[PDB]
Amino acid sequence: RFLKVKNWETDVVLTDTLHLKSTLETGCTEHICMGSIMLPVATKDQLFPLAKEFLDQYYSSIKRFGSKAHMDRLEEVNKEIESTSTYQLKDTELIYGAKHAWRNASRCVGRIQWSKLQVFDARDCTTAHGMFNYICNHVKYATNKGNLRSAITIFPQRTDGKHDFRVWNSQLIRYAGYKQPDGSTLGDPANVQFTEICIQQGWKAPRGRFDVLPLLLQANGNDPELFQIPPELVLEVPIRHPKFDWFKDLGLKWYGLPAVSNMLLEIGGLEFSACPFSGWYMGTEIGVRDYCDNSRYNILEEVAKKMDLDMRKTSSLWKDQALVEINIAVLYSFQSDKVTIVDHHSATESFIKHMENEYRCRGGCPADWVWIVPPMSGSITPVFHQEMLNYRLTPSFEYQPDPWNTHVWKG
Amino acid sequence: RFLKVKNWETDVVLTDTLHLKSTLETGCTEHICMGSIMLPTKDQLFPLAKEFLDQYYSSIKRFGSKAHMDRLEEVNKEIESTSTYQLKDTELIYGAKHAWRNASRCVGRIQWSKLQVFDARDCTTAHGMFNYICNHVKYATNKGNLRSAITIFPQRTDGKHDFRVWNSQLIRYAGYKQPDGSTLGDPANVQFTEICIQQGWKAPRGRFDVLPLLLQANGNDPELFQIPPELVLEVPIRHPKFDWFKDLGLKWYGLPAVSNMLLEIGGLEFSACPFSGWYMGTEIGVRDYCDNSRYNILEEVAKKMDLDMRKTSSLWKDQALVEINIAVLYSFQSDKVTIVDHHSATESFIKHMENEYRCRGGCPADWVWIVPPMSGSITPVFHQEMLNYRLTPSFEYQPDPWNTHVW
Ligand code: HEM
Ligand code: HEM
Ligand SMILES: Cc1cc(N)nc(C[C@@H]2CNC[C@@H]2NCCNCCc2cccc(F)c2)c1
Ligand SMILES: Cc1cc(N)nc(C[C@@H]2CNC[C@@H]2NCCNCCc2cccc(F)c2)c1
Ligand SMILES: C[C@H](O)[C@H](O)[C@H]1CNc2nc(N)[nH]c(=O)c2N1
Ligand SMILES: C[C@H](O)[C@H](O)[C@H]1CNc2nc(N)[nH]c(=O)c2N1
Ligand SMILES: [Zn+2]
Repeated sequence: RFLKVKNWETDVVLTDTLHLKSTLETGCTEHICMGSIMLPVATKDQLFPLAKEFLDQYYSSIKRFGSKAHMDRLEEVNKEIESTSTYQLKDTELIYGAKHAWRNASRCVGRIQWSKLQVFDARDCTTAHGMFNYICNHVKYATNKGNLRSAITIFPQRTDGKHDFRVWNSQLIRYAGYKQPDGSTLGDPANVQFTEICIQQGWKAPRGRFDVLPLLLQANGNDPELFQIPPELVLEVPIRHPKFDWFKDLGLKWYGLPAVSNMLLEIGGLEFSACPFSGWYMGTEIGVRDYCDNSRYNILEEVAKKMDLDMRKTSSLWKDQALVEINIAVLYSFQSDKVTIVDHHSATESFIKHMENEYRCRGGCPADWVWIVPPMSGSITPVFHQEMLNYRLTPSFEYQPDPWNTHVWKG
Repeated sequence: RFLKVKNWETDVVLTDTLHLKSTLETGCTEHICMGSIMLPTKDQLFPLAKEFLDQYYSSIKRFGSKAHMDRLEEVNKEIESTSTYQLKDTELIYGAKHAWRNASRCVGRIQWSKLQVFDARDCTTAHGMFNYICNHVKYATNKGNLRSAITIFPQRTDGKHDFRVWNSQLIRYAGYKQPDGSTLGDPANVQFTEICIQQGWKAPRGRFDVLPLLLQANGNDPELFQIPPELVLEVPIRHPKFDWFKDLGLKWYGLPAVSNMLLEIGGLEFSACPFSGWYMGTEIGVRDYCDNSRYNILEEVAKKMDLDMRKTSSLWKDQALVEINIAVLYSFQSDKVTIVDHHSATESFIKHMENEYRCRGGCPADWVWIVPPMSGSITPVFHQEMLNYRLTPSFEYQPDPWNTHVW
């Protein structure tokens, strides 16, 4: 079976065969498409086949499929599963696995970079304090004084599911949110609930608009513990506009390191429930989503007021006007401070090249159009006109529910 | 069975039950999602007819009544004896309004029940098709106070007697390949424009040349017709602040009128069914003007605005884009020609979805198409989960006839 995808701007047609290697379900059926739905303990029985598929992939990629090394490794994993109901990855398999989970991440526009990924093996970690230290080192390494470097830190795998390592923060660096009694919110409304948990756990809240949250870390299924990231490690950028001098007076800033900490990395059947990873920002993540979502900092009106736009009718496109200026400001501010950032035009152009390379070398590239197309100026980016096929490959990153919903409190 | 859709901005959760009444295949499977692919007998006909008549009689609260059963027998008999059947006028109007209501890619469906239907099933020639189409254009345009309309020509028979409009829309601009290699006018219509000349259209060879109609009646070779210019309402494009904008020499037509789709009602196939409503501003300002394979005017507008065109990160493309779209909306509004902006259209669609969930049990919607091609996440549709599924009656895309036909 072959499937074709077309670019409607260029007429370049591509052929997908990689999707034949897919096993997991998308959420779609022959009768319903779920492409815009955000969210559409294992047995030996299921485990050895998952390990095998993975190691066959790995040995093919080093071009030792069917080698003595390959066969000895399968036998050795089989024996470890038999004896212990699980197994441990070699360092090389871990590195390969984490890189491929990124390569396979269909919602990620940044995947041209997939093979340059610094992997930090934290599988010897045992306590929350140890987690905190590994996470500090990740942040310092990744930040690299503004010359951002991609990285991931991988804590011990799931065992019985009663002993999970988790980072309770959804990203390593995020700002507190405080719901006021009048119903307004100070800071980031997305973090209100997490901020409340932090506070209950003992965090002393500065109660400002941009307070960096503490880390909340759970080792070995234990109750999570609070740590403050040293401020000298948190790189931040004050937001100003190249032409509008009143922009700085809005008091906006943002952190330089986007570092997703709430996902589950699955490799050869093993589940890494704490695997924080980081890259660098595409500008629209901050300037469109974080600043301009109604449910977030919501600065559109205030910026439009200062621009003296006609705010009486939507058809003045005052929201669209303010939006571009804010995104100009974010790119200008990061660039002037020499902090790595990518605009949506450049990032999408690179993804198209990545995607075409992947069809040629790999036989495909799973991609989720709904997520890949930027949240402003969609159709003036090349990805808008690119047909894409979405399917699920492993190794993979997966969403997990927030731990406060699942955690058994020990006290 | 029951499926939920969440709005991530408002937290509102809706339950879909309408999808269980779905019949056609989406293109997706459990292993692969094809949500972004643009194109993913007597025995066959009676269940189709029955499925349709059951829903029709249910809608007028006469399900299982004598009139219902009688009609189902009359349609059975007609199929058994003729190999097809004929819709009552009431059924035709119901079917058309519902094909629009079921159109998952259409953001403007809040309007679905206000559709003027022109029954052209008595038409026999291309000259007659031209008359029907002229009347549709004049009725729909209404001197700028646009009204939604569809004109329905005779249904498919044995297949070699199809009625077809060859144009993809009733009103579009010519495209010509030029001596230097570049393109004059609309590059999307270069192929169609050459066929017009091939069949003998004397092309004025300008930028905004309204194309002639090419009409295929009863399976015959198509014929050329120029729409009376006085029936084609056009809008000169100016900017409310930029004096220089008028000087780019831009105009667009007021009436968007899709003419290449197939209407399917109760298993009957209406291959020529041009319909029209009114524009959302981004269709013109983002897609027609700014697509690279289209009029591609971003480069020139950014120049007039003396923006920094050195780096993509200056967002010069984005700044120009907004101003262009301000201009489209301004020109239409100043000339009293119906238009809707993307903010207003998407707000209305959310309101429609919620009406449809509560009144019908769902609303099929294709997020990829409903989200505007600019400013996506500042419109409410961006944050709205949608379920896409295929209900009949429906509109379906059909391939260009100049591949199918033999002269
Ligand atoms: C190197 C710079 C990178 C850029 C510019 C980039 C860009 C993006 C963007 C724009 C998204 C959509 C995210 C959103 O809108 O919330 C995304 C999603 C995602 N990225 Fe990348 N990314 C980068 C690096 C990485 C790395 C290093 C990994 C892991 C090794 C990764 C894995 C993922 C995953 C798993 C998602 C889906 C997130 C979710 O479901 O919430 N990305 N990326
Ligand atoms: C009254 C105002 C209307 C508005 C604002 C509107 C808006 C839109 C928009 C923005 C699209 C996306 C298609 C594109 O971007 O090319 C669309 C598609 C569509 N519309 Fe509506 N529409 C209106 C009336 C109608 C009517 C009267 C019908 C049929 C009776 C209709 C049926 C469809 C269909 C079948 C599509 C998908 C087209 C395709 O596959 O190329 N629309 N509409
Ligand atoms: C419900 C749900 C499901 C899901 N899969 N996900 C979410 C997080 C949402 C996705 N969209 C906004 C928020 N995500 C927040 C930040 N995502 C940054 C991705 C990124 C960028 C650059 C470098 C990197 F390493 C990583 C929620
Ligand atoms: C390949 C293919 C498939 C398909 N289904 N379709 C197409 C036409 C493309 C889609 N999108 C841009 C262009 N269609 C151009 C304009 N479509 C107008 C929709 C509309 C608006 C207001 C009132 C109406 F009555 C109708 C191509
Ligand atoms: C409902 C819809 O799927 C949801 O709003 C999605 C749309 N596209 C997205 N795309 C990205 N990159 N990030 C997101 O959070 C979303 N949200
Ligand atoms: C490849 C992709 O499906 C294609 O470019 C789509 C994207 N969304 C669209 N949305 C609308 N309304 N109209 C279109 O023509 C398209 N084109
Ligand atoms: Zn799908």
